[PDB]
Amino acid sequence: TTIAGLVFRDGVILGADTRATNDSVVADKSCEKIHFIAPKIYCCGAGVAADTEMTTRMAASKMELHALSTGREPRVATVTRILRQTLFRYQGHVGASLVVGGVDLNGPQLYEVHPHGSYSRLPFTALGSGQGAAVALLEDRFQPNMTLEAAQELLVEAITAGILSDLGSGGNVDACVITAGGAKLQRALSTPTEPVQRAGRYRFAPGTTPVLTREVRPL
Amino acid sequence: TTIMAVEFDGGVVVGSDSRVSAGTAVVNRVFDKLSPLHQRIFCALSGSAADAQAIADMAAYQLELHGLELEEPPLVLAAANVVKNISYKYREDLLAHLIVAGWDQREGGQVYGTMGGMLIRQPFTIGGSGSSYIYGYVDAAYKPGMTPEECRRFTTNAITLAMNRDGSSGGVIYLVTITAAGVDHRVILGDELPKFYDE
Amino acid sequence: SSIGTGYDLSASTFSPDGRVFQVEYAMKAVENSSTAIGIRCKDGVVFGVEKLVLSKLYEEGSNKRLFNVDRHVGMAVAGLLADARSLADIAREEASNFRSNFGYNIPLKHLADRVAMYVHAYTLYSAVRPFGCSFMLGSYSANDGAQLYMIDPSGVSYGYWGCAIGKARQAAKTEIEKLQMKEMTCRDVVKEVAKIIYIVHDEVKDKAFELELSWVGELTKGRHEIVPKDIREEAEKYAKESLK
Amino acid sequence: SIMSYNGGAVMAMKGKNCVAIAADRRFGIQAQMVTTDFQKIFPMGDRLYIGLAGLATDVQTVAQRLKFRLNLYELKEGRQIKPYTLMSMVANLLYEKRFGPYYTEPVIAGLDPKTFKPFICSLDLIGCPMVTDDFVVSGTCSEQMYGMCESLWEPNMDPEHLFETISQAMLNAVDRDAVSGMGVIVHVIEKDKITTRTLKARMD
Amino acid sequence: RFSPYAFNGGTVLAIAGEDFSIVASDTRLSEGFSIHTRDSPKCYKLTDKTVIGCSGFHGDCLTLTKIIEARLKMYKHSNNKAMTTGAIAAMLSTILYSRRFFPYYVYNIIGGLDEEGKGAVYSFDPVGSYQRDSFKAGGSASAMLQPLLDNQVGFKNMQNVEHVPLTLDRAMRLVKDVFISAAERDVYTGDALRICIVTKEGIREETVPLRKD
Amino acid sequence: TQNPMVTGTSVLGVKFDGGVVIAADMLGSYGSLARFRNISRIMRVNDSTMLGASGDYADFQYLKQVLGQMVIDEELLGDGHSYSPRAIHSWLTRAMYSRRSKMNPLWNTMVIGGYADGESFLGYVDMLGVAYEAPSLATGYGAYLAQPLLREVLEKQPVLSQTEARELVERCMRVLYYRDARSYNRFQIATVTEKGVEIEGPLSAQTNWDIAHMIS
Amino acid sequence: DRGVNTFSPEGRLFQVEYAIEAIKLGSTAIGIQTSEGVCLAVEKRITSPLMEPSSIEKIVEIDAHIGCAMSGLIADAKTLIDKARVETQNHWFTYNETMTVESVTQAVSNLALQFGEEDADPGAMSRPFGVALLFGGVDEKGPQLFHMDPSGTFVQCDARAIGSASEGAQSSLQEVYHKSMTLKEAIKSSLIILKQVMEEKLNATNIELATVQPGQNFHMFTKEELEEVIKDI
Amino acid sequence: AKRGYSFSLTTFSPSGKLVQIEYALAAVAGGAPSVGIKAANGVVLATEKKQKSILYDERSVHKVEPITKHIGLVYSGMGPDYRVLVHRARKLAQQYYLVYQEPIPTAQLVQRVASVMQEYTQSGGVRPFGVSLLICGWNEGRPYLFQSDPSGAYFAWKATAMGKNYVNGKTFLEKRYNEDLELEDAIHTAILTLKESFEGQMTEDNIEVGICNEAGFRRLTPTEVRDYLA
Amino acid sequence: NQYDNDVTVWSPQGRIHQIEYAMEAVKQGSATVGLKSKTHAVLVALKRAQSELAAHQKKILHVDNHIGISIAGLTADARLLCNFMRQECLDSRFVFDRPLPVSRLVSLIGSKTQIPTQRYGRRPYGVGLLIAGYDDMGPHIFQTCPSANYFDCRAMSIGARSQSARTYLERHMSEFMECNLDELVKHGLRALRETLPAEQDLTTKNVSIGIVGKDLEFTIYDDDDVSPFLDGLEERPQ
Ligand SMILES: [Cl-]
Ligand SMILES: [Cl-]
Ligand SMILES: [Cl-]
Ligand SMILES: [Cl-]
Ligand SMILES: [Cl-]
Ligand SMILES: [Cl-]
Ligand SMILES: [Cl-]
Ligand SMILES: [Cl-]
Ligand SMILES: [K+]
Ligand SMILES: [K+]
Ligand SMILES: [K+]
Ligand SMILES: [K+]
Repeated sequence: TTIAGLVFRDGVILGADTRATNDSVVADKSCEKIHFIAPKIYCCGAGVAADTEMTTRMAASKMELHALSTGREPRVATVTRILRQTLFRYQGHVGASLVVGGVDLNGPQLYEVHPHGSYSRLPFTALGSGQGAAVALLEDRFQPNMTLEAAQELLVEAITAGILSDLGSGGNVDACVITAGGAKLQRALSTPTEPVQRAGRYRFAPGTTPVLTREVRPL
Repeated sequence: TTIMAVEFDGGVVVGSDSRVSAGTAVVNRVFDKLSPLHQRIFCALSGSAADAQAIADMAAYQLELHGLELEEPPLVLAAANVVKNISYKYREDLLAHLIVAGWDQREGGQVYGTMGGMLIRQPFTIGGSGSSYIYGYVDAAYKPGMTPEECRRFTTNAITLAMNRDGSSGGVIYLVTITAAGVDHRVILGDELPKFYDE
Repeated sequence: SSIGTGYDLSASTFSPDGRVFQVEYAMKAVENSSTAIGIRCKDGVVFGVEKLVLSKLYEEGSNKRLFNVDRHVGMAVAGLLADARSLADIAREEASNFRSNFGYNIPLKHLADRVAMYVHAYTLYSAVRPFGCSFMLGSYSANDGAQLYMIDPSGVSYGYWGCAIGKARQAAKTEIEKLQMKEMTCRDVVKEVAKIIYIVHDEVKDKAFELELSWVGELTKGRHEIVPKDIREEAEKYAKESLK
Repeated sequence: SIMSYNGGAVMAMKGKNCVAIAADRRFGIQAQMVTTDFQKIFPMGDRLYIGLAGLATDVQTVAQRLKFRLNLYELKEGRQIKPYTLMSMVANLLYEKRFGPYYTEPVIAGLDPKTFKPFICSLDLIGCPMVTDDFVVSGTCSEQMYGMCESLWEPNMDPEHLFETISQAMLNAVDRDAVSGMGVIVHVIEKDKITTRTLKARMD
Repeated sequence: RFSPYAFNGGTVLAIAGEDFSIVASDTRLSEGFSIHTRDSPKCYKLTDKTVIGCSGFHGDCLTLTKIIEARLKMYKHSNNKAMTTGAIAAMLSTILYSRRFFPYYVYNIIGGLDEEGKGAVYSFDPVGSYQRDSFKAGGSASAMLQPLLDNQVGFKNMQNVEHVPLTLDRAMRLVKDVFISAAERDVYTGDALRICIVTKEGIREETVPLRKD
Repeated sequence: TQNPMVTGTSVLGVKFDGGVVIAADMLGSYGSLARFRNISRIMRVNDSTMLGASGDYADFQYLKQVLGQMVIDEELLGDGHSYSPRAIHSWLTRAMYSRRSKMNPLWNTMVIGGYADGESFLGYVDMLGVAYEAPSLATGYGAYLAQPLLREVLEKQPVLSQTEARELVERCMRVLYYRDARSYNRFQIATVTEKGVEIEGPLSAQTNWDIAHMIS
Repeated sequence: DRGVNTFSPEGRLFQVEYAIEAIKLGSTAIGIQTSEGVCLAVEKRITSPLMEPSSIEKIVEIDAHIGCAMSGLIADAKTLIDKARVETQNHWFTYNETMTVESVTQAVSNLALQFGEEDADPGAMSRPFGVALLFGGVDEKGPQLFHMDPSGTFVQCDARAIGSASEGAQSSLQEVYHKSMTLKEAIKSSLIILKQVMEEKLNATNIELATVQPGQNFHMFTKEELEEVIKDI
Repeated sequence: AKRGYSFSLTTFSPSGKLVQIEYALAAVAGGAPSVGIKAANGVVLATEKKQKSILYDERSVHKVEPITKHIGLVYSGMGPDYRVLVHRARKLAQQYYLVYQEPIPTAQLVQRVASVMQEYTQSGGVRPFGVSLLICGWNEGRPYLFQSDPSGAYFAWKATAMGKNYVNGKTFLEKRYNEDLELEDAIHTAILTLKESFEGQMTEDNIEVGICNEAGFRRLTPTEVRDYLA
Repeated sequence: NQYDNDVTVWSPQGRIHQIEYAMEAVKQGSATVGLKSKTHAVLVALKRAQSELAAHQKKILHVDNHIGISIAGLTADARLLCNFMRQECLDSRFVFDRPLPVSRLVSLIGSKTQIPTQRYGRRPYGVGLLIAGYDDMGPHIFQTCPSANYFDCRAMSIGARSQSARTYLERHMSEFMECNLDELVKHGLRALRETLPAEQDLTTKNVSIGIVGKDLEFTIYDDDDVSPFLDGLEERPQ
């Protein structure tokens, strides 16, 4: 899993791949690793898939509740702290490494949070199995106050780097752009690999399969 | 991690480095390990990142309440005790050394070491993995009654040397100065960093 | 002044005119007890209590109404002495908890604040009754100076230059108003404390009494302790001879 | 491995307005087989089925405890359960035992009540949902089942052809697994009817 | 890790007669290869009729003796009488077993008089299995004290000895001899030997010096 | 405590005529590293008893505040009763065994010196609950180095004057500095007497290194 | 309405004083401490000839050397009797000996005022026991007899009577007691006084008789043996 | 230190009537009027928000509250008790969503919220709620309107009124309300039913109104309320 | 009255009647006298019999080697407080190895007896005790009540007709400090004698004495062990 966060002038951008691996075999070629928390806050999940999913949904639920009682647009700083304390309680047994980014009254913010409960605030980061590749690109080609379009392209490049270089990373690259005006989630932003094509047709004429028993219930 | 705290007449100086590392890989080359417990109280973070941040938050919380109940800025001694108490209650469960330094009206600028759940006050303290390589340096480079600027040189120097020796220490140096007037926060970039024998 | 039958049995029940009578009846218990006094001087705080001798068979020093809550803090009580001792134990544990958590001697104001919360907690429920006593807290340091606080059955705490609780709290306060305590040394104050106790004391209704006296100032190095037999008897002679 | 103790293979496929679900019929302990007619696919209502592969006890336990929660849902709610809702119900059930999990990886296959739409999914042993538009596999011969499904599956299959494809995918993948077999049971689910078939599988 | 136990040595011996009971022990307290103190007798007065001897882990011995002391008071306030030698022996068994899964590393021997005035000796293991016997040794040098007592007191392995009843004089010398022999061989035995004699008159203590190396 | 962090080495004790004297170096070691070379390992309980402690320093400081509070609590009552040197020793034995039995021990070895009713007291307390009394005491490496010296002098002369006890202790601190790798040349001397507890400032034992030239 | 732990202006607990009144409805029981043994006697109070004779057990065995006579609410008594039997065997297990008659009575007296509403367990007592007990036995202090009531107060007795006709039997024992009485006269006296204070005539199946003497253990008298002591009316 | 009462404060009278519930029903019947109308393509909820003084900030507190994206609430009776039911209903809506990953059916929320109201009619040391709730919602492409009361009982409505003049408000709706209304028409007849029991002149500050449709639930802005007040 | 059913209800006068009703239980019990010298502390109590066939009730109870008590009031409340005193003395010897100072034990009674007077459903202890002890501060005579309040006293008497004993001790309170042990007990007996009516006097069956001091541990004399104290008696005058 390769996930990255980028901070630019008008807001933040988050990226993820779409590959979920069971054992050393690929189970899902199209899974959503960018998670809804608040209308303007999203989180990228790497680690134990079930843990990332449930921890994320928990946060999102709490954040909605918070917004309802508050009556105000939720803070990303709030989301980060909620996550830390929950994750700290479990002493790293909840395998969730997350990249959380959002826009506030306080501006655009990017946080990374680790399953043990540590957090750090920074302009750019990458987590997961392919983090090395993604950090390399950001370290190489990151300037502050990048235009959205340059930021979009760099993030894609950073995540693409992980897809090809890492075995536990593959599929399409998903990006989520968060600006004060809006948050645009772009699934399948870029797809490096498309193999639909098959050369053989493995079809079977009915009756090829030997059946001992038949029973039909009409509805 | 290399953390340092030095005591002078007007107040204190607290120093840190910028790196957190997971084994041989660095996960954050720009991390501020200087956390404020209160307006005039700061602590320096070492050990497990999660554990250190968790203690820092609770200490700031309890001291915030302590301050309100007394309606006075907390004593640094008080600040140091809460950190010592949390560290000691869970010595086996929590892996962290926090250096707490700050200023109060009653006793001025003070430096406390809480490593292992003990309480000691020192003219200056060092902590972290990097501290091992500078024990000699600090013993020879220390003079009583150094001015704020002399103190800043001292902590910066020591940490610079530790950073170069230590694999677990690197990045830029974060510095704060606590005085009756306020908090001065400054960062030293690699180009600004002091030079010594490298080879 | 009082409501019968229904609105005065429980502390969880308000009276129609917005009063909690269970607290007010607990306030009556202290009003019946003998007078306790305490004033703030230039360099400390002095306490004084009239201790009515119920029987000459009791020891001289029994039924102590002056307590050591902390090495620097002293307590002067008036009311149901059973409750007074439990509140002395609560105050002792609170001063002990502060040192265990923060590492230094508890500020008197905070100690008064903390114990007052415990007293107030017993005024809200039907499950428990309010404390039937009022008490004073005094301390001295070089930093905070001389401080004096008093807590009543409701849970109210205020700072004082001069304070009195018990039978003749009014007869005592008017005698305290005469003193220039802001300028007086605590050695001089003891003499004046002793005489106000003697004036307040009713010799024709109450049989006899003993005088309890306490220190907490610069002369005692910030430690709360008892006024010695030598200084007390000088103040007692001063009290008897200026009574004319 | 703990999953390897009892074995088993569960597979689901998708087609033109229809879904298919199949499992092996073996119940065996490590070295030997005990039963030829063991049940692994359980109906969670008309037109919605769950297949469970893994430890035979947890296969039976989860099926029973899910039915417990399903019936209460179908009684409190005035409706029959939607496939997405069942997936989330199994996910919650399995995740509740996060640090002491049931050793079974379930497979939901069924058509949506009212809206006809086909739905297939598989889950973790700790309840992580996986939704696909083609196929989902679970068991000891995951790799064998993946190799067949990737080569055999086509986008729009009629009930006649879907049965043949899902069978051949199960037949040959099972014949390469030592802990799965003793017959294969296939359920073909349509709006009009449900077709249940046991196949002439290898009995070795 | 951390070990909750330490071996402190010490050997305790008890012999029963017609109207007397003897409890004897060395005064050596040690740990590893060093000696903690040369003045540590293992004999302890419980009542005017009963004496206890504890050996093994001294931390357990100190806590256990204090528990018995408290339980002796608890009994006499509730029953209006002193706890008998047999009753203390029956009580010690239950206290030792209450720690079956975290035992006292302790070797207890009780010496006193029964309700008929006759000498009684009770021997215990660390867990609480006990019985009455004429003589028993417990501790680091118990294997050195036993065989000589089996031969002399029990008259074992002998053909035409007339079986003379045990006297206090003979038992006292027997107690001294076996401990002198044990101090020569066992490194944990030495310094001084304290003998506690339980009779109808009460408890009398006697001290004989031993090897101090 | 499962694993001690900052530790203190041997603590000495020997009773003279009219009191007891205790010595302990001002070192807190982190493993082999000499971390703090100016920290007090001795405390004054009250006016009758004193305490020096080996092992984990954080556990010593915890016991320092608990004992400190107990004396404060007792002084508040002012009933003419105070904790005797034996009572502190008895409490400490019960405290250490209780923590030991819970498998969460206070990693400490204690020497308790005291003077009450014209009698001198010297008590040993282990982290497992081992407690006894002796004319001379030495913990850790002192038990192997300093204790043999103390016993040999006390065999030839059981009763010592305060001066004789002081110079014997200084002789022992010299041996400890030579032979213990976890020791330092900065130590304190505490003394109980009819006047009370007196802890003296930073002291250094006189060292001779002339045997460095006796290798040729 | 008041609580169970409420003091009277007199200075007594209401529930206790009312529990004493519950005894005044129970059948009469008499115990006599002789220098050579202790005898216990009680009336069964038969309501119908259909009821089984040996069914009513108002004198029971607690230990081999201890007997207990009960009066008042029988249901409350057998809860206290079982606790007394548990105590004797708990003490036997721990100390390898038989308990004293005083210690057994003291153990039961510890359950006396252990009742209440608030600040109590879910299974805690709501009220006192409406029972008066006579513990009669032989220990190493000779033959002993003890009396206990709901207040918890227990005391030794040379001869005591409790029940409906308590005062009538107490005065009859008062003038017919010597501290040198024989066991033959002891059973005789208890039988003579029993018929005087009863509404029904003395039959062999109508009453229970028990003896605890230094030699033999606690003995429940058989119908044939009762006819030998009723022969001397 | 405290420990609560373990006995019911609501008991059966000789008549067979739980008096405290009917007494709680008197609290809502005396509260500010509220009206809800189900209108084919949506639901409307309106209430009297007359604070009876110009000092109050009309924008600070709200009576028409959102529970989730698709469900809203209005009340008649006591404000403090209503707040507790809102917070409880918001949690129940999230508890359902976390388990099923589907917006909670309105009927299922009301059942869960009414069950909470039932507890306070039987549990120890507590009085029942003095509030009647009006719950609107949109699920399965259908509008829903429900009423929950102090009893714990729940009713499904096409249109209803509660609070002051609830008897006159209902009879008005019996004549005025017709099935197959448009949502914008429903706001009118909601304000009209509210005008029947008002007393004073209506401003956008004096009343509060929320709407629920296929796009979800939202409270109408003061500017939107003014446009309907003509 | 309605302010007298619970301890948690204050009277309009500023009193608690349930504490005062519990104080009535002490007065109904038989009289007991406690007094001390500079070296000894003596308890003298009057045993009572409900009938002549029944034996006399226990008045003096053991607590520890240095502390003893005499009871007045409810038996079960007396035994409950006695067991608490014993437990506190045992805990002190288990931890510190030294006997618990009398002053501190009575303070623990004051703390414990206070708890039930302030909680609803609970009740005050229906017993008053006279505590005789010996420690570092010498002999002590202490008095406890249903109200948690306690007193340090030179001499005291509680129970039925204890006023007569109280007046006797008040006249001879200056005598006690230099008194010989045999003379001290006779003073305690002569005070207890005043409580009894004119027809009856102190007998070997109704007198219980407890002594603790510098010489010996706490000891209870009852029957045959009591007669040496009664013999050598100045006759009952009026
Ligand atoms: Cl992929
Ligand atoms: Cl340093
Ligand atoms: Cl460190
Ligand atoms: Cl035990
Ligand atoms: Cl223990
Ligand atoms: Cl009775
Ligand atoms: Cl209740
Ligand atoms: Cl009495
Ligand atoms: K969370
Ligand atoms: K001062
Ligand atoms: K009573
Ligand atoms: K009244």
